[PDB]
Amino acid sequence: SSHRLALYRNQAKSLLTHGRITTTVPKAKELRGFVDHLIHLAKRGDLHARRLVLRDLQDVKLVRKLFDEIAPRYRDRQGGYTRVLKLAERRRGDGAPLALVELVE
Repeated sequence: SSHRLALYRNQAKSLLTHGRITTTVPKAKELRGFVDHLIHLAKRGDLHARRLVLRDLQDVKLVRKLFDEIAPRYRDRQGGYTRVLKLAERRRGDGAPLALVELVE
């Protein structure tokens, strides 16, 4: 719950900064949904959207980036802003299969 959102926020930060992230397949799916959700509000780009995005992402510089940088770039697409690609690689320990998450473009 609060543990998940903390993760999402951490993952989304790195994703918007470097452009890609790698995690487990499940965590990758959950993340893609969270980010698509944030970009949607950024595209709606209003007083209330900016409020909800910040409450979700506890980082101003990023919320700022989303609205005036990432959002404009996806004004043509209407969803599926994030791409998830399953790897042939599995993490060490449990062997859970990995997946690479990145912004479509």
